Amino acid sequence: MKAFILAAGSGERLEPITHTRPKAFVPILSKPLIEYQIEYLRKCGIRDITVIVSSKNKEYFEKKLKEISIVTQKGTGAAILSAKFNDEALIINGDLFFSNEKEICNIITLKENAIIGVKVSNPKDYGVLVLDNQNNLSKIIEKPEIPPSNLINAGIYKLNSDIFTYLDKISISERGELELTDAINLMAKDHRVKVIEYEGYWMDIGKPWNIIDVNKWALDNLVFSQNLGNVEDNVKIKGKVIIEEDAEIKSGTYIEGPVYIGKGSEIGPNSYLRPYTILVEKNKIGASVEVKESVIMEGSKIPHLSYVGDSVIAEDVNFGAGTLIANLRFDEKEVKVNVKGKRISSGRRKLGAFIGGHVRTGINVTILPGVKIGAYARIYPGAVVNRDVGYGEFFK
Amino acid sequence: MKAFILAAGSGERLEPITHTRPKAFVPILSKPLIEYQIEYLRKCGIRDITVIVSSKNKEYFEKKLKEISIVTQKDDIKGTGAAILSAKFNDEALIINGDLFFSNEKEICNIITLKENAIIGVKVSNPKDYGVLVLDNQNNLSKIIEKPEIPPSNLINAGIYKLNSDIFTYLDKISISERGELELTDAINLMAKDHRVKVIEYEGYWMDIGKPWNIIDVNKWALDNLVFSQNLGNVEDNVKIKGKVIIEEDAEIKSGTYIEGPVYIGKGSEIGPNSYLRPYTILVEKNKIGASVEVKESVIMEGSKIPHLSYVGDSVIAEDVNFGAGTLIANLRFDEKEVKVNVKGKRISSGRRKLGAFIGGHVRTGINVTILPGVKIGAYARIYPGAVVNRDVGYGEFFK
Amino acid sequence: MKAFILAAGSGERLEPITHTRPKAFVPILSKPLIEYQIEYLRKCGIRDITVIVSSKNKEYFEKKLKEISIVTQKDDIKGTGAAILSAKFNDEALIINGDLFFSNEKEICNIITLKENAIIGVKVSNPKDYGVLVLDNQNNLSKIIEKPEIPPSNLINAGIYKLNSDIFTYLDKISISERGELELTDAINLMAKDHRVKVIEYEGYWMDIGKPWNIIDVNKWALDNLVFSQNLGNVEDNVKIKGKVIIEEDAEIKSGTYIEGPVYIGKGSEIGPNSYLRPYTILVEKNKIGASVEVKESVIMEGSKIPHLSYVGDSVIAEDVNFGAGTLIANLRFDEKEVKVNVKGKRISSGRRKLGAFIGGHVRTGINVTILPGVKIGAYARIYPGAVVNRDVGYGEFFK
Repeated sequence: MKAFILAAGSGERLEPITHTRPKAFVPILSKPLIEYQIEYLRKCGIRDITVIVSSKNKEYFEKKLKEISIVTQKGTGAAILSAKFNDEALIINGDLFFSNEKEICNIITLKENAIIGVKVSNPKDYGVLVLDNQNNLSKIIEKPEIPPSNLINAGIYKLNSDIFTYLDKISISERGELELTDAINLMAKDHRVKVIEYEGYWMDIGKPWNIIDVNKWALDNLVFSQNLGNVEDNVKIKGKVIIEEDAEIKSGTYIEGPVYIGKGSEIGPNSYLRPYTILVEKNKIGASVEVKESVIMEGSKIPHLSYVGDSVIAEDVNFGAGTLIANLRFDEKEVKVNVKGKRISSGRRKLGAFIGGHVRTGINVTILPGVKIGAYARIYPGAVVNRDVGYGEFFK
Repeated sequence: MKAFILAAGSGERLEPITHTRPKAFVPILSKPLIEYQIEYLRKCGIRDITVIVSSKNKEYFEKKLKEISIVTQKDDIKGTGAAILSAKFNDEALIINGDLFFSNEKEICNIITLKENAIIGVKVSNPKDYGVLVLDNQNNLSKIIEKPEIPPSNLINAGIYKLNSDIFTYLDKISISERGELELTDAINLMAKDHRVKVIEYEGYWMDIGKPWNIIDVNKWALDNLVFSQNLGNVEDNVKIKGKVIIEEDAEIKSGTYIEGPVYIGKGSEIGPNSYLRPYTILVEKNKIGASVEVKESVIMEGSKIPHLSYVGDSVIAEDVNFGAGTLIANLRFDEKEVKVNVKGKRISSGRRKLGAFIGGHVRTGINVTILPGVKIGAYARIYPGAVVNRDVGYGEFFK
Repeated sequence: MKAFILAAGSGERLEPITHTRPKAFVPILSKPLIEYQIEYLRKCGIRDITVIVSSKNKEYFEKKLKEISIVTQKDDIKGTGAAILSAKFNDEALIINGDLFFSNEKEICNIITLKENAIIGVKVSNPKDYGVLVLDNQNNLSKIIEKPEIPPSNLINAGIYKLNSDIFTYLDKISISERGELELTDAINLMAKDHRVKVIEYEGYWMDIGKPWNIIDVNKWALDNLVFSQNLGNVEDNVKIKGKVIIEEDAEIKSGTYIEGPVYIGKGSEIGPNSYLRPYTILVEKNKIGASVEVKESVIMEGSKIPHLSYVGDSVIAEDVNFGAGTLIANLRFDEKEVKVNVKGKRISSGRRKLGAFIGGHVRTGINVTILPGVKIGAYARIYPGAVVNRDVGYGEFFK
């Protein structure tokens, strides 16, 4: 079976993380999203895997990925136009994290066309599956204002080469787009499209807080207590902690699991790591530094007198002493974030900041809830960051 | 003996604490001021205790007090004279001011056995601020001089009386009052002309809770004198405890916490890791004190949380307060002189070289807030991240 | 042999440290610079030592120094030539610049046995900033070129001379006038034409204390080379000590403190709980370092206190300083280039990528103060709570 990972979006909704990396390389603990997808495909015996990517990202993917074909897109309909297969293929959206491979292993043994459905609490935001009374696909309704069902399109398809025929027929939509689901809808009129319901953990990494979501799940479900580092005396560890090689934890550090401490990290003295602290790799967490429910990416340093809660901090970031993130509004309502120029609810009462790569903060910087700081920004000592900060912006 | 507690003042001097509670319910360790008063009255065998309160506070007192009569000051005159106008007794009663904390009950037990009228006197260092007792040469009361500019004596009116129903006769003589005030002491002065008013001098600890810093005063004394080392909580390893520490039930103290007594840790509190509790830290109940948080000589009331990277010194923080990370209180002027506080619109000295802030109930501070010495923050205020609070903040004010 | 220490400069380049002390009394660990110089002279058998000082500093020197002659630079002419005009000797004398720290005494012990005039040369990496020695082909002194734009050599004038009374004759021949002062080296240049001036090259550690960062330089060297692990204080349990730590008498170190040597903890200091002392922390005497306070590569002078929630890196803090809670020093520029400092009104490079602040005596910072890299704060300054100190602050200035 050939497999195609569709990873050709701009990743705009995931800014500022995607200022410096494609969505497919967002870390989940110590490894990129796309390595999970590949690994799970391979458990099903699939060997021939291709990723479809944008022109601008091709080189990044080639650097990172060894024995995987990388093809540039020449929407999801547009992406599969660059998929070269004769009979049938497995197609997965590249923004998905999924815990289970067996549904995929099943669907690649079917002769018929098939898709995966999953139940979500917000079907409004997705393609909703309407089933006929043999429980095969009737149609996919993109983002219905009144959703007839909880069952959505999971973004996992086993499609026959007949899909190209249906792709050629499509013009549409009212939202000014081609799609992939439009072609499936035409296919379902003439063919029986099976729907396999998916019961495991499923998340699309659409918005920056979803990085926290999947990292928490991974930490809860995919790893187990380990210590390959050096823990000094007077370190207190409760619950599940993963300590990778070369990580150093100094006296007075206090850890309430679950916590992930990546390779080469340097912690303490007198640090406090709270549940769902994910330190991806080579992180510096220093004295009187407290971290909670945050993803802190490769090489980033929080050396002195700082609190990082409910945040995503990208790679190579440095926080001057006394940089603080606010994670709660005064009125305790859900924290709003600007995502592609729309102000939307994160769904979280507690939410900190999203900080791009190579950011530097001066000493005594104050960051407000839900704020995005673009890659390469500088925040000047003492500043109150009360809005989004642009790529490379020097905030004074 | 009937007893009356006079608790019908506005409590304005005690703002912002009294924005959300009557003075009688100011905590002293884990219990309100009035419960001490009631408990000490009961040690003398008194059972019939009434509290006289304002109309607006009646419901609050009823909620809080079980087997105590609550009577409203049947308006509409202010002062202690007006308050005892609602006290219903036939012959004699024990009367105490509801702003007082007193360590000793035995002077009270004595005075309720006397047939004569009697009052308690106590020696203070600042008699200028009080009613001074002038004694005749049989050491009975001559007169009470309210706030004399040149005080003839250290002996003041302690606000504890055993008075006969004749006081009502003298109260009726006293001229009300464009200002709508009636002072009980004016009636006692008329009574002392015609009767022998005995004066029992009180040698124990006595304090009135007049200004917000007096909340620290009495809490300190209580911690020093009324409670003893106890641990009903859960103390992790690598907790360092020196001197006297009271840990109530369900309190959790995490590793790295360092405690220099005397310290009171109220029920359900959550401390540490890596907290520092200095002498005269009083955590009333269900308090959160987190990592890199230091507290010294402060009263932190019910449910209040100081979760990260903060220093709280010489302060009173009321109920349900939340300090954003990095909120700091200044407690010392650069010139090291006494810290001044605005009390009923007058700028006065606290009498303290070290004094922090007084924070009302339900306040929220943003991250990185800076609060200056002697500042009052009204209940329900919100302080915006990074603000420098260099003046008093109003009730419900959003300070930016 | 008579010896003269020339300590009569204004010390302006070392402001703000020299706002309250002469350069001679800058501490190196627990003792002033000049006590090292005296001690090393005495290892050579020298007993008759005189210090030449300014009129304004005479009394300070007399208070501090016991059995040492103190002479004021009479002449109101500035420079080293002017200074030795007040040196009274008949035949020969050892002359040392009072800004020098030197590890070795044996070069001095040799040079005082020579009949000829002699000077000490040392190799430095920045000869541009000093008098460069040009040697003749017998390796004697040809001439000293003050601050040559193109330096012909690494060998500079170390500021250590054994000169004969003939130097006064050459001093009388030389100009002034008065930018533009009387330089001792100009007289040595005339002397070298008529006499053989020997040059002994110095291979040990040599530093002049010219700019405020040099206080860090020499303290680091002293800590690395002159002292060894010791504990005369009281260390509580759960203190972690790595590498070399000197703890002087009466110092107290509280639980949770973490120390990465080398570190000097001076007498009577009070550390912790939960403090972090990083390499090259020098706490000269009676210092307070409190909870959640981190120090690295800094010299903190007598009686100075950093009690809460502060980071002090790559800094010099003078005597009797108090940092309000949450005072932070920045020690790195965003562009990672060398930190610049204003020194006598010229903006120059410190030569350091990491450099914090230089803080004068008796400074007080309010809570939550932010100090930028390379900033100087004059003695007696006050910094208002929440201020961002982004320029130099004057002597006694109230920065708001």
